Amino acid sequence: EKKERLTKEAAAVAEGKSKQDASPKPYAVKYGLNHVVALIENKKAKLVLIANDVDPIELVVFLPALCKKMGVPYAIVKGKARLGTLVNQKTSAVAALTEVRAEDEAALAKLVSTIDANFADKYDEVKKHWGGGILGNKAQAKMDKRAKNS
Amino acid sequence: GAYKYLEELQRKKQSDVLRFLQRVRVWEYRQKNVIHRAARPTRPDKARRLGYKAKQGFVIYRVRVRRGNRKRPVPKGATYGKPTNQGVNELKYQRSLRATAEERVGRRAANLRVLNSYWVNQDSTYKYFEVILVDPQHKAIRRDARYNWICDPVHKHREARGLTATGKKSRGINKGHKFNNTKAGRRKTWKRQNTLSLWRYRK
Amino acid sequence: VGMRYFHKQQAHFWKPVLNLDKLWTLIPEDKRDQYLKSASKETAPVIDTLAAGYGKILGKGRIPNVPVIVKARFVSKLAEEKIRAAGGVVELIA
Amino acid sequence: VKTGIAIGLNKGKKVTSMTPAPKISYKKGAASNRTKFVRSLVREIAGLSPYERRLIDLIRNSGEKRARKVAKKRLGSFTRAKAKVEEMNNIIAASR
Amino acid sequence: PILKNHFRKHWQERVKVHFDQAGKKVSRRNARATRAAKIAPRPLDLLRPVVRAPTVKYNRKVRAGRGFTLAEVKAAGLTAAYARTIGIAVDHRRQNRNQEIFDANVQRLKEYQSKIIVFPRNGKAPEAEQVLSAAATFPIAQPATDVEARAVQDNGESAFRTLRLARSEKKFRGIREKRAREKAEAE
RNA sequence: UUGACCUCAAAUCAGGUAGGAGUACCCGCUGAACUUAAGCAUAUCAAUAAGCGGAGGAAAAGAAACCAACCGGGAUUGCCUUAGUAACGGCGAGUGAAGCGGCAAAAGCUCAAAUUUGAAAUCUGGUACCUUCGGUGCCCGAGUUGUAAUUUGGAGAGGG
RNA sequence: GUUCUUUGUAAAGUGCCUUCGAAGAGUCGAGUUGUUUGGGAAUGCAGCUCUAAGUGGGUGGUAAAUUCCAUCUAAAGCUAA
RNA sequence: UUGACAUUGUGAAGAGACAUAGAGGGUACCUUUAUAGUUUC
Repeated sequence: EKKERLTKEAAAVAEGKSKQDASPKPYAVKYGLNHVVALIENKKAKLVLIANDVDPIELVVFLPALCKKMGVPYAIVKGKARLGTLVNQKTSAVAALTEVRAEDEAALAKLVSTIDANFADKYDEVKKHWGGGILGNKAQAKMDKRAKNS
Repeated sequence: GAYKYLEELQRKKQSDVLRFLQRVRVWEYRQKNVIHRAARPTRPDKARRLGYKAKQGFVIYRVRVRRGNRKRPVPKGATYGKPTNQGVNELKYQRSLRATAEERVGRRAANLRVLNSYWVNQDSTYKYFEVILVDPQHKAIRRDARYNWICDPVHKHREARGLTATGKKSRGINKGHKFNNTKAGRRKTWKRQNTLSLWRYRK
Repeated sequence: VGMRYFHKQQAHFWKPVLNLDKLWTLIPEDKRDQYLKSASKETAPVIDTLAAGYGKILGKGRIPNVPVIVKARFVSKLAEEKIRAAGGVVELIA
Repeated sequence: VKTGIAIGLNKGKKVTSMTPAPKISYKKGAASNRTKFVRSLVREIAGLSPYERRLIDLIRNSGEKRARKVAKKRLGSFTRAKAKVEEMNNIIAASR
Repeated sequence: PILKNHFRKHWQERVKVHFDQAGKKVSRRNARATRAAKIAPRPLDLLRPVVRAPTVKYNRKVRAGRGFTLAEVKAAGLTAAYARTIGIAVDHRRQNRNQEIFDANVQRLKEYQSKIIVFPRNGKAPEAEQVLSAAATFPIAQPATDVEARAVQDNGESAFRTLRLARSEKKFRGIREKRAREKAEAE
């Protein structure tokens, strides 16, 4: 598409003395991680999606605090690979949407009303509990029969 | 960007998050071999500030070395000399552990050139490191003249002569009045001032 | 014997002495006779001992009667007193 | 401004000074608008380190005289021990 | 007399004798002629500033420094990056805190831009007959302190009592400051 | 069932590279004793010989987390000098530098850390042609867990 | 010395105003042990235990507290004679 | 060969101290009590 678009402009610039204003304004997702974090903390993003599995986990763990801090409705969607396909990459690890077309405005603001219900409002009590007390099923049934006999 | 939010959060090495990532990742590095390839750096901010650029020809190895002193290899504690030298267990090995871990992966990956290295994790028995290497045959490196200084054959085996970041520390090479005995090489400034200079017309 | 002095450097102790015996060798020969044939407070030949490379002016011998302006960093008691007998001053340059 | 003689409280020759342009790399320590936000953001993610747990448990218990004595020992020097304990009073003050 | 010779070490290995003193001098003047043909119109060395030396023993003199500054080059009316191509050394780490040196170097740069001619990039390259030394053309001359003859003015300050009392004030400065703050805190 | 991803493998897969010799000088590690103290144990010989690893036509060092206390110098190197001095030492034997001054040669610099976001603009390889230390067109890949342009503290950036 | 090519609505330099000015972590530093130097209440390097800061940090050749001033900007890199 | 520090985590009881969370209560005080906490054996 881009290689088709430039040859469209190269006639339109040279003939009609245009300022490359033959091309319309784009509307697309923003996906680079150094770019989404710069699109947060200017309050410029509308939704930010977050991949749960990142091999350096440390890369992403500041995003829900920074989305809560600047007030941006984040969400943790499953899969680093799923975000990659919709941005023509292999993996993407974040995805964010700055501008939306005006007709599709209502389906966006309806979607945020479900997303902030799960994530931005539970965030105060997510910090005050720990995870990971699960045991394997031999040790699980070992302590239950004791707890049954006790 | 995540340049600083990782850099500042790396420094909290006893917070409740980083001592969880420390205790999980120390397990995984024991179960692998001594020298094995990381497909990507675990610390992307620390690698990037040391000369890494994620393109074709930069290789990230991870290497594990033993921790402790250097026991002198004389047999049965026999020393055969004046009793200043009779010690064995208290000798301390002037090169750092970081520079030893560079020479290990340097002899294995011989076609590569060692760029730099950095700490990752440690244990009671081992320290863990991670060495950035550059491939001077690869045509992405032999162009783009920021990085084609490493192709030059004066830079063969930087790690073994002590020219890297931890090499110039353990030689004690910086400017100043504290570094008088070693400012331009210790054996050069020894040999200079223990040298009788005589002219044609004796001054 | 005495106390130890760490990091000694002989640039804090550069101060070569100059007796009032000499005191006229700093003036060249062809100008030397002209100021001797003038007792004038109007024109006293200015001597800059620091440019010649002498730190302190000490008084050892006796000087002629001619008044002289002397510039130096340090002078002593009898050296400064002997110049005022000749009617000359000492300007403490630094 | 010097006095013009060789010894004294202000020794040396008197010259006319010029006060040259301020170099940029004397202000290396002053941070930013940005890293004031970043460092405050990381402080609530990381939480507290374990020796700094005892420091705020020592100021509440036994004053600031003993707390500078421990924070000299855990840290390097004594001049760093003021700054860390004074930081820990700003944490207790921000708690109320 | 006791005499200290330091010869216990294996010193006969490291003995260097300079039989090449007259050899390397001839091999050095062939460098200053090979460079003078490669650098063919240009004066073989850059232009050096005027600097007053540190360390009380030597501050009476004046000395050729390394480069001018970013400030002396600006006051002469040219940028720093264009100055290095014309033939003028620029030192970025030096500072100006003295006015007499600052006026001395700007005067040294004004005279340099009149004595040179700079060839255009285009061509036609006129003959110029180079001069092998730039530091010979612009010599470092010592500044003048005073005139040869002045009139005697006298006020009886005796000039040794001055050095004695200047000595005595520095020795007792802090104790006199300690007495005053102990006096001022009375009630 | 089908298609990706991450990690790890296999090929006499396509194209590459390292080993060994020399070793006078160079950069590191490891490292003695005879000897001198009229004995000898700290010390000295010596931060040396032997041992081991690594380069070049030189190498190393280098654009200051410097020297200074002045009217301040201004990357490194080498020579003359400071100096057999300050200092170390059963204060005995013995050891022992540096700053300033004069000269040889002089040359400076770039990345990380700014949103290209009205367009990853970057690069390996293959193939076809060509004027072949390479160029252009095309197609696979690499890559957003950040490749180019922009900036390096002496500054510099966004605006007007 | 010549000849063929327009590279460029490209690139660079300079004045003034306003807002900014991001700058390297198991590191700097402290204890201790060994080694080492002319370095002496500790010159470097290394092992281990502890482990920093942002008008901060190192250094200013006698350890320590109090108050100032001076000077550079570390923990990443290239380069002839 | 013996001690300390590091590797070295998590529980349930017990014995304390604080931070918080109200009541009372003779800038405060202090016998009380709850909880959700940080730690001492």
